[PDB]
Amino acid sequence: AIDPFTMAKDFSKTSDEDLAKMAGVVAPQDIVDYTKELKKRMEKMPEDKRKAFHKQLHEYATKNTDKMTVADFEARQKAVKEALKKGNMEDMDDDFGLRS
Amino acid sequence: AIDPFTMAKDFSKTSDEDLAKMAGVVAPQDIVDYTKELKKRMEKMPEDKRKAFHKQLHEYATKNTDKMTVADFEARQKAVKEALKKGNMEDMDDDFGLRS
Ligand SMILES: O=C(O)c1cccnc1
Ligand SMILES: O=C(O)c1cccnc1
Repeated sequence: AIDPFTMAKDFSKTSDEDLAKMAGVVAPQDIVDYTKELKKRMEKMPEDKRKAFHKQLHEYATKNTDKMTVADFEARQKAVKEALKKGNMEDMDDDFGLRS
Repeated sequence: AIDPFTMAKDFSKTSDEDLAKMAGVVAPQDIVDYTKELKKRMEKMPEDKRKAFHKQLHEYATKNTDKMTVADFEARQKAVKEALKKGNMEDMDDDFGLRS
C-alpha cells in the first residue's frame, strides 16, 4: 500500500484536526465510521493528548451546533443514537452528544 | 381559607391546562416549585389521565423549545438540572427534559 492512489469513502486519511472540526456536523449515516475512527485515533494517544483532543471535539461540537434549532439538533441526535445502536456501538453518555 | 383573597407566588392556583402549556418555558428559578406542583397533580390522577397529561407536557415542551437555539436550550437545561439538584429533586431522566 505504498501506492499513493486512494478512492476510500472513509475518515482513515483525515487529519486529527479535521476530524475534530467536523464534530457535531457528521451525517448520521457516517456516524459509526466517524466514531470508530475517533476511537482508533484515541486508543493510540497518550492520555494528555487524548484529553486535549476530547476537549477539541467538545468545543467544535458546541460551536458547530450552538445556532441550530433544538428541533433540528434533536432530530440529528436521535438519528445518531439509532445509528450507533445499529452499529452495535457503546451508547452516547449524554444525549447532547459531543457538545457535553 | 374560604376567603377568595390570594397573593401566592406559586402554581397552586394554575389550571392543569396552563401548567402543561408552560412546559419548557418555566424559569429555572421556578422549576422546583413547578415540578412539585406537577407531581402533586399527577399523584392524584388516574393513570389514563396521568398519561394524557404527561403527553401534553411533552408536546408543549417540544413546541415551546423547537425554535430555540441549542445554545440557549442547553443553558436553560443545565440551570434546570442544577436547580433540581439543589431542591433535592429526582434527576431528569433525559437531559432534553420534558421534550422527550
Ligand atoms: O453527535 C455526534 O456528533 C456524536 C455523538 C456521539 C459519537 N459520535 C458523534
Ligand atoms: O426543563 C423542563 O421544563 C423541566 C424538566 C424537568 C422537570 N421539570 C421541568
